[PDB]
Amino acid sequence: ESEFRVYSSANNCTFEYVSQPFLLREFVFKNIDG
Amino acid sequence: LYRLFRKSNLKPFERDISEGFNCYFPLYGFQ
Amino acid sequence: AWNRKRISNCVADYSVLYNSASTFKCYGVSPTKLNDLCFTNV
Repeated sequence: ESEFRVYSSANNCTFEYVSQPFLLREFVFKNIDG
Repeated sequence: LYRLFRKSNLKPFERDISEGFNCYFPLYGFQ
Repeated sequence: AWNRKRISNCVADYSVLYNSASTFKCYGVSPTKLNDLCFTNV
């Protein structure tokens, strides 16, 4: 089978969001003012 | 006398002393 | 239990609050201006 099985341990975890940000892949990531 | 809730806003130097279920119409504590 | 539901990144609708029951007790916020509120965490 296929499963992610990563070390989530999402204890006291409050932010959840669902989308389709999949598919050469260029990306830029920044954390600005929250 | 008390600062109860007012649905309207006030203007400078305005003196107005004249819907939250049943709490809009009433209007200190001396202890 | 108490103080378990975390509210954020959500539409914090108050219609479900002031138009419910016939259940409010809003102290710390403006009762008829609740829909104009925004907080860091609820």
